Amino acid sequence: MSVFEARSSFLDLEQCARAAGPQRWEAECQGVRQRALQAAADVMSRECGAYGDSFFQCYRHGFRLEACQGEKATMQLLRCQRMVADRLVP
Amino acid sequence: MSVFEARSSFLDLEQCARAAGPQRWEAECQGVRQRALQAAADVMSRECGAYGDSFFQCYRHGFRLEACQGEKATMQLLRCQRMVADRLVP
Amino acid sequence: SSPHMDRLLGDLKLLAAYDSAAGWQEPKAMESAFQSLSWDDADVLKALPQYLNCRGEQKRRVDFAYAALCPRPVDEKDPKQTLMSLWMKARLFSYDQKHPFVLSPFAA
Amino acid sequence: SSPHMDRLLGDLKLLAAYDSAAGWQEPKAMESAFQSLSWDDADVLKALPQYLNCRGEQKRRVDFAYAALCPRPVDEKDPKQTLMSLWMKARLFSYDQKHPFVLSPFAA
Amino acid sequence: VDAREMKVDMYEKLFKQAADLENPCRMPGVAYLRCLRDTLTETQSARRSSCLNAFSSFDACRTGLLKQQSAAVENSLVRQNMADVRAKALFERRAVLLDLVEGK
Amino acid sequence: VRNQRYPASPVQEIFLPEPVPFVQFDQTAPSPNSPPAPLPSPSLSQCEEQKDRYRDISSMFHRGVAGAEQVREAYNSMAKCFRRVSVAEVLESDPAFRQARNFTMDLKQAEDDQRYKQLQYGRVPSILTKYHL
Amino acid sequence: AASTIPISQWPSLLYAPPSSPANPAVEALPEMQFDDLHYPRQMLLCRGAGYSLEQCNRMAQPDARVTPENPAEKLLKEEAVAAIACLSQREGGKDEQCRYYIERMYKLANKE
Amino acid sequence: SILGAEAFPELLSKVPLNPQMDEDKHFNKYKWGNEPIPVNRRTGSRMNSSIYDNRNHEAVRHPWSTDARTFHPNDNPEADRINTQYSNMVSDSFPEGGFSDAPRFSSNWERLLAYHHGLYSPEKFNSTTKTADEIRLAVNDFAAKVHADDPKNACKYLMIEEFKCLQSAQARIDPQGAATKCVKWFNEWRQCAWDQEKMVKGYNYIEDRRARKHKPYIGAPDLQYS
Repeated sequence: MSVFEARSSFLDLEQCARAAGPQRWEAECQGVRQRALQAAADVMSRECGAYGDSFFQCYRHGFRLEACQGEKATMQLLRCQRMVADRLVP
Repeated sequence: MSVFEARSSFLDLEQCARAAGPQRWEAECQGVRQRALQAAADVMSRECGAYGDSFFQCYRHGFRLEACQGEKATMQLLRCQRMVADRLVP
Repeated sequence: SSPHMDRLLGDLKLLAAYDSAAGWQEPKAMESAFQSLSWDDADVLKALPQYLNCRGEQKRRVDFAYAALCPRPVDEKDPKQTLMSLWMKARLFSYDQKHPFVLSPFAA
Repeated sequence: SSPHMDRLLGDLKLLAAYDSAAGWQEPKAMESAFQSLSWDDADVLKALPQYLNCRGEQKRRVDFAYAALCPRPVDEKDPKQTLMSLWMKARLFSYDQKHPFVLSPFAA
Repeated sequence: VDAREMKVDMYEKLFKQAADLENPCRMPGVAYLRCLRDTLTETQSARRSSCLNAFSSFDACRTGLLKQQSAAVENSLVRQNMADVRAKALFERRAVLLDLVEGK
Repeated sequence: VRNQRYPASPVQEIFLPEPVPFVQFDQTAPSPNSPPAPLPSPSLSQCEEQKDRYRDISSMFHRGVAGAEQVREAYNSMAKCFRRVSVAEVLESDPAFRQARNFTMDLKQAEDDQRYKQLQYGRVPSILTKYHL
Repeated sequence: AASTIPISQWPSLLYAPPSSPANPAVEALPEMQFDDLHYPRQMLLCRGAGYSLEQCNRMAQPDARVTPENPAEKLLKEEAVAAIACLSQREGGKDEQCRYYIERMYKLANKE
Repeated sequence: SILGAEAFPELLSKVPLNPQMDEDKHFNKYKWGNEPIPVNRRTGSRMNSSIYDNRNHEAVRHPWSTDARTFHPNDNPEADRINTQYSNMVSDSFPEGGFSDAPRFSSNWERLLAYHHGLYSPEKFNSTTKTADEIRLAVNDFAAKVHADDPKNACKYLMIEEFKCLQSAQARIDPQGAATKCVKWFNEWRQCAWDQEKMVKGYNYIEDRRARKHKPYIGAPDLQYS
């Protein structure tokens, strides 16, 4: 749920994957995978929830507001998600 | 592509065939076979391309030219191919 | 690299555009919106007949999410509206059956 | 000892003879040419229905080779011409599916 | 818009005088300028979407020509230098053979 | 900037007003009584100018003189071309669409059917079921 | 009867040739094409995109802009296959042994 | 092991590839026999043609030694020329195998100098005639390229026609002879260019009033022309 915990989750995932192998990883390492994805998802929602709520609001108001003009409402969210991923998975 | 390379290709082919055996050669020795055939084909095209182009030209002109009269246009090409094979494969 | 997210946001933008163009009486714009609505998605196409026959908790989850995003009841007579609703529901069904939804605020 | 090459060259010679006899108005010669055109080749006979149902890269290769050797479009109404075209194409298809063609000058 | 038309006409005249029908880049260039003629009464932002399909082929053919020129220069230089070195060696061989030659 | 629906509004609005449009189909043309013919099934033979053009424009954006709009357009055309073949595979393989592909029906049957009686929206349950009463 | 065609009339001779027992499709003679620049152009474009010779040779494909295929090969398929069977069995149709199939094909194609 | 067993069905079945082969091998499958193409039409050298040249009907002089026996066109052809295809017509004006005036250079610098001074192109000297199929392919490619260059051009087909005529007249090997045939279409293209420019840029002139004797006779009709 924290960035540290998610990083440790992904390290668990990668080391258990190197243990298992390229052939049986999806079979053997499902629980660690789900835990890692859930932690990364918590991190993503925490760090990108403002932009998601803003997109939701613009969608309710039909993108008629000032902050909805252009494409920033979408690009901000995508940039937050890309940054979070680049920070977590590699 | 050169005669030396094609000869070495055929020697690789023959020695790997003696290694494999008469039963599994076609299964085990496909890549070497293709390499050998491609090198022999390069040699054949290089040494017999003039005669093939001459036959092509005669065919375009319906064998109406002086050099197309008779069967030399074909026998020269077949002799070149036979000589190339006798020089390469044995 | 984010196809699910991208197509989701595009669908939402096109729904908003359809509603706006209907309010402003613009058949050209709203037909453009209908045509631009990601009908060429193999995943959603495959999940459509699965959604049409699902039942119980998964169906209730997808209905809850669709009523969140689009609570207005479409006219039973307008097939374009019906079809866009079906497409969005199939998309949500695909996302849920890949990674289920967690809709409660209480969670850990 | 070189049956494929021999029959190829024979077919080409017979095509040239057919064209010459057609230009010179010689039914006897051109019917002799048609009859002498290697119709008894089991490989080409087997590859005929394969060519008639092939599609894509192989078909484009064989079409390219046939347009190289014989770019003139035969009359859609003359079945002898149609059949000789089909036979030559089947021969080229057999040769290609045995050893594929490499038509580009750039190669290594 | 009139001056835009004039600029595109100048481009087309210049490029058609420069590149003949045997040139490979002629068709892409003419296509790109025809798209510009189609999209004169527009902004660059709207024009890019429409002219991209021709500009891609044009830029490709262009860079191909540039690479051809560079490779030609390099190969000609190499061939020239090899020939000159061979000629020099032949000259020295002639010199030693003239030192060895015998008679009157 | 507005283009008025009724430039002679105190005269034109009363007689001959504009109606509400109809977007399900043109309504000014005859109705087809046969479905569309099955188009030729696609493959990756046909993504030539999409793949190479997307590669071109991405290489140029990597230089920087291209832009991002261009990348989006090219990538989306290429992905459409791939989605053609993916959709063809889905339709031909997945059995639920085998009935849908060979769907045939006529306007007479459409007018003679009686399912329109059952098109009424249901009713939301009572809020006391939340407390189980 | 067959009079000489002067040199000024050869351009018309190429696209409206005289009658033969084996004529071509005069309506399709403007459609016969075979590009000698196909592969060079392809190579130039790919090298401008930035590939190496091996990548270009792997990506190379033969020209689709060639002479169209005879529609008889798709319309008279079974008749042609039967005729070829008859020829393979009867030695090329010597002394009128494939006349049945050939006449059926001719009628189907010509219609009086 | 015999060489080329399956490769001579023309020999096994007595099929002649041409009436010359028929006459030679005595197959006698050509009902109309064979009139042999004489040697002066089968081969020869380029010659001068115009009557306003002093060395007319004389072989072209080159820096290299060349046989001076000329190709003689068919000036008194027979009435019946049963084969009126391009294959048989081209033999009346050019040799199918090309001219016999080609060089074998002992060195590369002679070749360079001849080209530099305008006395050699392999296109011209080491080459055969073009076949009708080749001519048609070239013409159709040029027409496609021109249509892509501009569809809305009136000189399009005129340019295409001069290209067609050059190809048919074998301009690779007789450029001066072909230009003599094709400059008419070049002139027509030259006219069409101005005719198009004057329509694009509206160019006109003040026409004078009608002449008193515009009509030769009162009872004659004055057909109106734009």
